[PDB]
Amino acid sequence: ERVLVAEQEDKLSGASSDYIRWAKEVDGVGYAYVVSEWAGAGTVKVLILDKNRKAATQELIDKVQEYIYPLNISEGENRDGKAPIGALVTVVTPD
Amino acid sequence: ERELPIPVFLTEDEDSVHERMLSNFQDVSTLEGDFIYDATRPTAEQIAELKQLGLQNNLKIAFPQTSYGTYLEWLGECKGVFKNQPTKATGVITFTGVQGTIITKGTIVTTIATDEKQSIEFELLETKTIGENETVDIKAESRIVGTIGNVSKGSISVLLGSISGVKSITNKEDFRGGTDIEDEEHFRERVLVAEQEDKLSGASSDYIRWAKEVDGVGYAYVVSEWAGAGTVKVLILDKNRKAATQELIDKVQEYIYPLNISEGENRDGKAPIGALVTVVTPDTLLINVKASFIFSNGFSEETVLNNLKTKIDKYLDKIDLGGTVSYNAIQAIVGSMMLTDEGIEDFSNLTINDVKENIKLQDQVVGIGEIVNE
Amino acid sequence: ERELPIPVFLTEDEDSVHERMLSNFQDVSTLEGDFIYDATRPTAEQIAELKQLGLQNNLKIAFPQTSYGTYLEWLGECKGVFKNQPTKATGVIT
Amino acid sequence: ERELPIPVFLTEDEDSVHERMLSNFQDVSTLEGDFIYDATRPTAEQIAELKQLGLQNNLKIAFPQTSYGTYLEWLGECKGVFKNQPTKATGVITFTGVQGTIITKGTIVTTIATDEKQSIEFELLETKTIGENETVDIKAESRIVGTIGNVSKGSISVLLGSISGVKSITNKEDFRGGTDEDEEHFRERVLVAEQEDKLSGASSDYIRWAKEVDGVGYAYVVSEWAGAGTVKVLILDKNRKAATQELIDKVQEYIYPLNISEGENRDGKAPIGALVTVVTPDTLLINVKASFIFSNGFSEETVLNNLKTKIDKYLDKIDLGGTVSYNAIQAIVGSMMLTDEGIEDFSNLTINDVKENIKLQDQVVGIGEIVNEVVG
Amino acid sequence: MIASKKGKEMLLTLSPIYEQSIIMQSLYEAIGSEFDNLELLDEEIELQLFPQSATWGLGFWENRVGLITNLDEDMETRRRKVIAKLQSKYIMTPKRMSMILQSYTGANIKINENISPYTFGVELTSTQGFPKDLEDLYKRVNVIKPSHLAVSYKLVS
Amino acid sequence: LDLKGSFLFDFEKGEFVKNADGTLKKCDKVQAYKQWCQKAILTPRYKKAAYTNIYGSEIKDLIASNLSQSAKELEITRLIKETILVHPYTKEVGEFSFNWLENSRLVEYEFDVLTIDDENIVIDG
Amino acid sequence: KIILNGKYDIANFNEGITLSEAIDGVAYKMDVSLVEPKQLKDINIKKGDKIILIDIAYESKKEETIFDGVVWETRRSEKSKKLTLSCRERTVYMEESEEQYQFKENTATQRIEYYCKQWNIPYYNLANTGKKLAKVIHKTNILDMIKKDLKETATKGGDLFRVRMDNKLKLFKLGTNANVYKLDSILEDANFTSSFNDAVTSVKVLGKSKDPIIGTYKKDADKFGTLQKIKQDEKIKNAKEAKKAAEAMFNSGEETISVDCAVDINRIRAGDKVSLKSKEYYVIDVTHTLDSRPKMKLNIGSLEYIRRKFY
Repeated sequence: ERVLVAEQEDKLSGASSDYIRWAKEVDGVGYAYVVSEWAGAGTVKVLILDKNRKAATQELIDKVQEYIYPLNISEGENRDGKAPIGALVTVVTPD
Repeated sequence: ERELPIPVFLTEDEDSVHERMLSNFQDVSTLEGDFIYDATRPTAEQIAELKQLGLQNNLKIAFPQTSYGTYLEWLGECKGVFKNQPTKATGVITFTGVQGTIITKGTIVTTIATDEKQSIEFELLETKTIGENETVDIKAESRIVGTIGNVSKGSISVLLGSISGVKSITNKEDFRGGTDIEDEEHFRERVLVAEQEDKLSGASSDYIRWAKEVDGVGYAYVVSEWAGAGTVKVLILDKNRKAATQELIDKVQEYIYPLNISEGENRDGKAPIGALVTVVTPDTLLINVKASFIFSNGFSEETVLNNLKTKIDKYLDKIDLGGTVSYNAIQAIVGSMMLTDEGIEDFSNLTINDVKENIKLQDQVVGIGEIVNE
Repeated sequence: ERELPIPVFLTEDEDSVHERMLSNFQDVSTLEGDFIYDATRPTAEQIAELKQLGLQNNLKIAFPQTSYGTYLEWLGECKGVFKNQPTKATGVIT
Repeated sequence: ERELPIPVFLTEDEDSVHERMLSNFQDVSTLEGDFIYDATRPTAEQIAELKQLGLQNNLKIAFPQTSYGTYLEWLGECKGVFKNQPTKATGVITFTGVQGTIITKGTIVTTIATDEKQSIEFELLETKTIGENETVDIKAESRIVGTIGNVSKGSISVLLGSISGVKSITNKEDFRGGTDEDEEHFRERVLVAEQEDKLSGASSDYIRWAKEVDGVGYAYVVSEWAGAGTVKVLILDKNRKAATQELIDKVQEYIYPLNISEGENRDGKAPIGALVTVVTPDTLLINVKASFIFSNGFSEETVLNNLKTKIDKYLDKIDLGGTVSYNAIQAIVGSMMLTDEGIEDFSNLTINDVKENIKLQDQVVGIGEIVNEVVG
Repeated sequence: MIASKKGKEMLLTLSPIYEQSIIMQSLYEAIGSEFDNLELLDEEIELQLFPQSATWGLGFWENRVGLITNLDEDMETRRRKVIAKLQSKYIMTPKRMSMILQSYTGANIKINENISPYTFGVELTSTQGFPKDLEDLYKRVNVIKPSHLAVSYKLVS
Repeated sequence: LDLKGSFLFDFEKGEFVKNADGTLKKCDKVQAYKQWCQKAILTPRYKKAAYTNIYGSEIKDLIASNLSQSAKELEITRLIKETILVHPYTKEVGEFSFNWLENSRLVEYEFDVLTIDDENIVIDG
Repeated sequence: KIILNGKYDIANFNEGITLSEAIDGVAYKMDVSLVEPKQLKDINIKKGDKIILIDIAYESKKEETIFDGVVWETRRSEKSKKLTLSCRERTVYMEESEEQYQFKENTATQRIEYYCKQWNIPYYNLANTGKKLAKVIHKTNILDMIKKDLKETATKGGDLFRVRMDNKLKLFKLGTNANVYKLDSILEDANFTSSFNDAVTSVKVLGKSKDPIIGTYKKDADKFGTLQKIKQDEKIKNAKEAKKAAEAMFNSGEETISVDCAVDINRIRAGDKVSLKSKEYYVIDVTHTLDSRPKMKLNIGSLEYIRRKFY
């Protein structure tokens, strides 16, 4: 089933729409918003609201972060997240 | 279409297998009609038949090149391609009858049957009443999905179940849609394209794909980090491989990388975030081929010249931005017109831009020039 | 797992193959237990067995919709998908 | 064999004949066992037997569609067709024994007769002596015509008599000279020989005769190529190539046999006085010379072999007396450049050191040698 | 006596009269040889259905993926090229890019995620070293990388 | 009916009899029938996978059985009769005789009767 | 073996079942006889209950629904508590519901679809009978209308079609059964009957409607004699229609076999193509009787006689 699921044709560039879709794919994410080059160097912010429009919890933030952009990669590892190479991504929630 | 170059040992002749079997026997007659020959020959027949029809077929249907049935569909699924299903035909029926007559959904109206043709059935999609004009327009679809449902105007003129008050019916416009099942050859072509195409995202090839997705442009070229890291140049041309209009450049820009900005939709184009994409029309060298063309019977000189021009134009896609135009390759194309019997019998004195040497592009694209017959 | 369609040739009957083999004989007797039958029948039986088992297994492992084991692992490697590997149980002992 | 229709009279029933005989009697009793019945019934029975057997056999042998044996042979002789006669098996037999022993012609040696099988008799065709070496070889022939004989290698082991000093007689190789003709095959030969016309040996007739021989694709004729009514027969095989020497000999023997002895005459399709010879056109070899430059890591031999195959495929399209398109061969070479199949560049493209379309004349064209110039 | 395994099995499947029959023994020896060859051919066919064990079917696989078929090249190099071509159809995340390049080269790779604004670093490691020519790796990286990014390289033994 | 012949197989030697030409010695319909009868008698049932359940006998399995002497005689008669009678050419098989020569070592006879051994009525109207 | 009813399983009460059908019959008929003690009396089987008989099919030896209909009538004896049913599939509803419809020129399949759509009858994908029928006005039962247009479709060269219900209405062509069973192996007794009872050697068409179409198309006049009929139908409004109607009427008289089988072939039905000896015949009628020993009786005939009589 994993092999047969990996059959997407396009919409893989990590645009604002692509990042919004990736954030929505994670359970618990109600709404998602993106800031392009919030810190320059192609950085991407991901402002997320939970299902009830509230501030996303830290656990949900970590889940979305790992889904889109893992941070625990070791020396002999590379990111498997949805973010392509060179796209620095961080997940944020509003105050 | 592509054929599988199967090894020879896997395609042995029946006689070869029979001879290899007969080689073992030493002290027995092996002539036709004898026990040994007549008993081994059916076995050789069966071995050859199994080898060919079993092993060759089983090997070749496993690949997209020589797969026909559900195996081709499964391979296309494995590489993310789905066969195009047939579709209904659709249109509108102009009823005619007494006002107040109620025509209901699900009613069937058909074309005129004949001794030759079965009537093509159409089902109304709506319930309506005849208006003050003693007419009413009701949508309908062909019950049978396919190109047969795309009948002409004025042909749907027979009501199946008599309804009191309906005087006559007709279709003002030809019914449209009605796609049939996609042919195996087109599905194989699309599956092979998906197989051989990289289908990356963010790379130059997908940028060219996004450019081609926009109408107007025929061809496009891309330069990575043209102005340092983070910069992209998209270089587009029209259907004729000539300079693209500024409106077309703006179209491709807004498709890939809108220069205008908004708080939520920063650019929201096909390009990745962080890119700096510039859409322009390139410098375009024009390559004109001049030769003594001799044309075959039944073919027009201008049509053959235009076809050769289009083929050379297709070859220009293989020529990269700043690449080298090959005199030998253009000779190959011109003579491939002859090898394919495409209206050229002989050619000579072949020159490109009045020279017989390969031409290096100085970081310009190459546009298709005129093909001149001496 | 999707059910595998099989070509008609790969599911041929043993008796049909033997009849096809024996169709060419018209002078010598082809009765069961006869020498022609002795020469021909085991060939037909082996043909049917191989054609029904080995070729159908090849067809099954060809595609990811029906492959299994190392074959399915390789077909995952075609599009760069790896199956999650196991780990040893860990903890503390007093 | 066609089923024979029979007249109703020849298949009359015995009881019907007896009833016809007895119809005229009305005063004397005609009961079974009566004297009138005694006089009449055997006549009717003999009439029925003769009428059903002898006359129907005569009708059967009358026509070639149902005749047999000597009758069918005679009906073949009506239109001059003879059935092939059998031949005695022939070969060589090795002998071993005392050197002083002498073996004469006409000596009889046979196979090993058993309960299951009878002995096949053979006769020696030569007289020899064992004086020089202990082993000698003698030609021999079967005394019985037909496929009987043609025995295996060591079948011959028995000598009917006893010759002084002979240690062993063993045949070395199987005999091959034996042959039997089938009645139905001869009948088919008789019924095939029924052509009405188109037998004059014109150009069309010779072309048809050449085409009748298997392996002949196309045939052409030259009238009086050497004068005196001589005829040439230029033939192409099924694939437009030059006909092989074996095929040439087959067509020659079919149309115009050359191995006729003193007591023989030509049975070929060529009529009397028409001298016929079978010829094939020459196969031109197109050697390609160019300064090939190959891609990175590509084997020159493999790429040149692929180009050779492609050019040979193109040349197979060309017929006898066709035109070899040099300008087309340029694009044949350049197709690999377009597809990037190893060839990086080429120059000085020539065919046998020619840069123009060559016209074949009494020639077919085949692939020559692909040579890289490697010009310094 | 029969030498082929399948020949012996097929002979034993018949009536026991053929213990001394040289004729039937030779016949079923030949038939068993044919069936042994067919079984080996079937196993070989099972190899051809995949790109990893493609063998002479690697030509079919290369024709499928559009790569240039060249027999003189190393079989392992052709396998690596085919695998890298096949794996290029999804997001260019560091894991996917690293495994694609590793499969193509066959040497271990770690993508650095370079500090500079729009560059990504690639570091190679091979215990057996490398040849002096590795340009095709750079060609594939340029073709496969995102358009707006640059690239840098370093190699280690 | 159209039964056909076969090739001889000398069971004494266990090899096909071949003429001097090398071809196997063809035999008549009745000869092939007798060869088939002997082969079927010698072929055990259910054990040689090349054959169906119809072909073969079970005489060898009867040796290890515990049935009495007369019971074994009846079993032998039944087995031989059933094995032979499957052939279409067979009309009747019988007239079985037994001779327990030693204490427990047996010799038995039987007669096989062909379809051609039948007797035909002579009459016509 | 299994009699579902609505909820229960009354296979534990039935003395016997008899599945009977005719080629021109109203419906597939199942007549199941039961004993009615307190247990069966409690559930109170009424007319209109839905019976489904399930038994091991002959083809694959799997339990399959061989009958799916409704109880059309219940008859209860009181002295002996034997409840007897006579089940019918839902084509019996069509044979009782009268309705008037006016039809233009069209095919039988379209008319059947119109009937099902009007009366909300589920139906599978109906086979295209192909033949084009003349305009008519009908008044008889819905099954009567369907049979009439199918008869007019058999005339004009169309194939012989028969309508059977099952769960959803099916248009069953006669010679299209999956398995052509051979009854000679289980032939308890057969009755080969031949006759000139319904032989038609000639037909003199006298068209009541214009294209003045009149003709005679005698087919075997020399052999059986001029056994002549007169076809005077308004629906024949064409010369080719007249010729095809004539050709769809000639036959050598009644030629049927009253076959009795010692084993019940479970899936046989009216119109199926079945073999006896080398020949092949179409089932005019079948009467299974699933007593303690399954049994079957068949009446089969040639295509020509069936077309002449039932069409």
